[PDB]
Amino acid sequence: EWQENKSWNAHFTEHKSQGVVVLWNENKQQGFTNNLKRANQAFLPASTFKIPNSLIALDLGVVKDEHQVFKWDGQTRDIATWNRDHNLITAMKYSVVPVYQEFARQIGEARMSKMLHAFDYGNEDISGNVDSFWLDGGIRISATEQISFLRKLYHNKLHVSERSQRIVKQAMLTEANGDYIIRAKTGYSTRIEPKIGWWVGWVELDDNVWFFAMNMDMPTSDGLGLRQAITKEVLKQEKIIP
Amino acid sequence: VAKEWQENKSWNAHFTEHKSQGVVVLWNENKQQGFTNNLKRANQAFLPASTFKIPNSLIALDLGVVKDEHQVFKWDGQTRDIATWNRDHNLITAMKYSVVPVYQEFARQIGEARMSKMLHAFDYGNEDISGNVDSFWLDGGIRISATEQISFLRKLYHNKLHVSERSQRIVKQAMLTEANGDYIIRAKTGYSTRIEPKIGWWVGWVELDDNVWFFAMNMDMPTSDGLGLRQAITKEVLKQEKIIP
Ligand SMILES: *C(=O)[C@@H]([C@@H]1NC(C(=O)O)=C(S[C@H]2CN[C@@H](C(=O)N(C)C)C2)[C@@H]1C)[C@@H](C)O
Ligand SMILES: *C(=O)[C@@H]([C@@H]1NC(C(=O)O)=C(S[C@H]2CN[C@@H](C(=O)N(C)C)C2)[C@@H]1C)[C@@H](C)O
Ligand SMILES: [Ca+2]
Ligand SMILES: [Ca+2]
Ligand SMILES: [Ca+2]
Ligand SMILES: [Cl-]
Ligand SMILES: [Cl-]
Ligand SMILES: [Cl-]
Ligand SMILES: [Cl-]
Ligand SMILES: [Cl-]
Repeated sequence: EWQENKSWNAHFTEHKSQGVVVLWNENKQQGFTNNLKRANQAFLPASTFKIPNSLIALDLGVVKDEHQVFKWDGQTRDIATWNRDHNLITAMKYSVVPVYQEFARQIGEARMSKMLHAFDYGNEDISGNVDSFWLDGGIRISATEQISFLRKLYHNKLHVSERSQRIVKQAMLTEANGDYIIRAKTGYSTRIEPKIGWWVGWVELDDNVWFFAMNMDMPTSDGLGLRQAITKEVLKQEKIIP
Repeated sequence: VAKEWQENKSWNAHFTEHKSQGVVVLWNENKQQGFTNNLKRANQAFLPASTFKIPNSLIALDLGVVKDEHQVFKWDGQTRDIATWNRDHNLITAMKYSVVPVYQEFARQIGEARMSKMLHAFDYGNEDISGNVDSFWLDGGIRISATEQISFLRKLYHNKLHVSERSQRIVKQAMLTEANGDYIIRAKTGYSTRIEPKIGWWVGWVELDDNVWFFAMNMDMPTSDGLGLRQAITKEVLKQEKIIP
């Protein structure tokens, strides 16, 4: 059950942009989107892959808890917030790729593939380097498939411990106030065309949950704030947030 | 309190500017250092009122009275003054709207013996639950000070309480109050009205990237028109110490 609400295209038009927003009303089990075809087009997950990567790392004990310190590897990189020690909370918040590349090496090719199949995550293909396949390898996932994966995480239904799922959902916390809670992860995929930006997660209300997954063309980094802004425009229009 | 508490008396200016009287207690986790405007009141024990929802939720989860934070507790049909209470709730919304009737049923199901044993295990306040099993934190014998709230919250933060790690994680999720790009606040307000002196509480912590600041405040609350000062005075103090922008 998926309704094409093409009136949302205006929110992309207004901003000089092309993309898709997908919403899922958990209570009514109804889905909405501006573009059914792009909603099912698969892209590299890029930094949104930190969600399954964190889950696998916790379930295998590569990460013991959300306070364990991961030492900076001593390589100065362009994003300054990466050149410091991190735990799981701050590595997610600052999208610290080197920490997650190390997770993937310690998970290893065999267990990564097995768990992604267990997760039904995208096309379950990890072809490429073990520490970069979600950046420039074979894995692809659509907006609707992100939703399906996130729904399982929300319900503690993934095939990892309940504890690992609770810790990752804590690490995904982005915004909270008296009206809603957002747990989400951004992404920006540049190594292979098309360059796109991601925002995936959900909005917790008192009596319902709205899952969302959006991607949009992102020729330059100047447009990155449109990921959250366009999603919220749709969320507001649909009365989900004030 | 291994390190001696530090008294910052300039914080009283934030009480007197509102013609109010109270205490703010802060604990810098990295430095293991406590601060307060009034050491005597910091150690004065009061009824916890709604802040007791934190230990109550922990015990109910550990004993299986609450299966998880999605289990629905049906409205019992009685219409009460606070409109948000007249509806079904789960643990998240019962904490958010401080739905007393839900927590009175938690306490009844826990029962006197297990409730006493658990609060002695937590070393919660004066550990005294004399009174009605479903009202002793409103009008019975239990008392806790602001510094004792800090000690209890610090154990909860570190998962050191004598309940399952899972119960502690769930309650910390339910305490979520505020989150933005700078900080996260997990906290619980309280308003004690059945027994004098009427007082307001705000207890919790601020999570930063690299540190956690625990806080506990209470203040005299002769009328409900001062209730916003629980959060506002605490945030003034947090800002003066450059903890939040
Ligand atoms: C993840 O796709 C990439 C990583 N994450 C990311 C983003 O999701 O936008 C960036 S942008 C950079 C500027 N602020 C930081 C951030 O976490 N946000 C914008 C939310 C990081 C960066 C390219 C990774 C594959 O490089
Ligand atoms: C718990 O102390 C009482 C409950 N909690 C509470 C409060 O701490 O504020 C109130 S005040 C009432 C008006 N606004 C709502 C609120 O909870 N907040 C502003 C946070 C509810 C209420 C008296 C319980 C013992 O009655
Ligand atoms: Ca599959
Ligand atoms: Ca003030
Ligand atoms: Ca003094
Ligand atoms: Cl990544
Ligand atoms: Cl399912
Ligand atoms: Cl568990
Ligand atoms: Cl949380
Ligand atoms: Cl209560």
